[PDB]
Amino acid sequence: ATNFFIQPITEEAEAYYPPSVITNKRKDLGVDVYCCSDLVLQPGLNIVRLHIKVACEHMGKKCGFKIMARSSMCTHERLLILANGIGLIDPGYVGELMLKIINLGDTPVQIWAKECLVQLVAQGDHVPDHINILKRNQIFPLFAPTPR
Amino acid sequence: ATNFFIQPITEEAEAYYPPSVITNKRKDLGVDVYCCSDLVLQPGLNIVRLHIKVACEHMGKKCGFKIMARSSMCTHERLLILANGIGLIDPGYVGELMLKIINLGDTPVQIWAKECLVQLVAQGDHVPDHINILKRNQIFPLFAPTPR
Amino acid sequence: ATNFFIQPITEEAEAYYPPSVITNKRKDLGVDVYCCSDLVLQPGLNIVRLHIKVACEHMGKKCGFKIMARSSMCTHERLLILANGIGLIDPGYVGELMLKIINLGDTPVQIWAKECLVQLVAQGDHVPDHINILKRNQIFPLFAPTPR
Repeated sequence: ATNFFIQPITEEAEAYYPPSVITNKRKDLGVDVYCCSDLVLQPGLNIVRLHIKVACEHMGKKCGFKIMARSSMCTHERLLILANGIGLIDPGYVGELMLKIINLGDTPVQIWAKECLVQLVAQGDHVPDHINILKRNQIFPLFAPTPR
Repeated sequence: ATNFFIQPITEEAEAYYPPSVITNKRKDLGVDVYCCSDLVLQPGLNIVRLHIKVACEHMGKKCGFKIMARSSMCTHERLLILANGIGLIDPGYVGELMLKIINLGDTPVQIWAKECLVQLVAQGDHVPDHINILKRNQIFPLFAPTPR
Repeated sequence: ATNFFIQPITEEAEAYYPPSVITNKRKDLGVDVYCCSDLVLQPGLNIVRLHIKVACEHMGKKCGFKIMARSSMCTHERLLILANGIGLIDPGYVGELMLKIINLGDTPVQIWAKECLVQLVAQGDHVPDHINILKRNQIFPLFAPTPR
């Protein structure tokens, strides 16, 4: 099976990520993740913190996953693109998820909290089976760094 | 096996999509789709209609597919990019395919009909086996909406 | 298994690609490739030659692979993006690898040799097992063109 594990880092993110074990019944390939804070995107590159730690497992083994823009991220009011096309995250990374978002416009752009700009897709485009939202400071073995 | 199903919506698109069952002998991963109309791309975001309905099947089950730019889309004469890197389409969608194309230049850009700017790639990068072009108003069960 | 094969074309690229058979022990999905020459990226589209020939094999059969930007390519000092989101290369191509890189800034950008801007990922996001660096003018059967 293919399972995702998301743990909020800040207490602000915990309001959007309450603990549960969602079964992905409707076969949605992507896992939407929230902007847990209001943010102003200046023209050019922006580093957007997602306030979450993510691990994805395939066949009982930790695997990589992809960060992809949602159709909602780019509109006529805000020309936003992911800087690196799609973000690849290796299974060894156990830190906070960060986005590189380019504001192609010439004026600052405001994004509001609860807005989902990106989605997480597992390596090989495997549809997830469960999406576990772990509580804030649960010590999870998949989030322990393992220098190779 | 992996099979694609394309049905033109307009009669203008039918000239470019005549009915047949192509066997993908040459293992081409992508399925080119035409701009069935001349269009002017203003600077910034553009919504480009593709005048087709698409379904993709893997192992007898409906799956998702990806919209990806072709190497031909961006040239020195026209700075065009897909707005969301690559477009993900869930298997439940049975509507017309739409592109979000960003014109990064400062002057309008003209695209002519028959030009193929994007290609369709199945979930998991599975090379297709057949590419079925269904006639305009054939009622196909894979194009019937099924609210989940 | 999944194996990559890289052969430098120029003698300048050979300094960065010395011959060996690396076993991908640390399960890195991507294969970093170097800019083997200093280059100036003008605003707009740039054609960047990588001075390498690449073949990727999956289950003893030649397959396609994807060119993806690294997190290092886009920074606050240089707004660079791959023009076509991610580059798809069909298994039939046996020529030199070329990048379409868009400089979104208004002033030229300098990239230095040994800098890795992109990475190669196999079709289906299969983690490689070996990364073979073939010497400059070894005649390899996977690099012989086979018109289909």
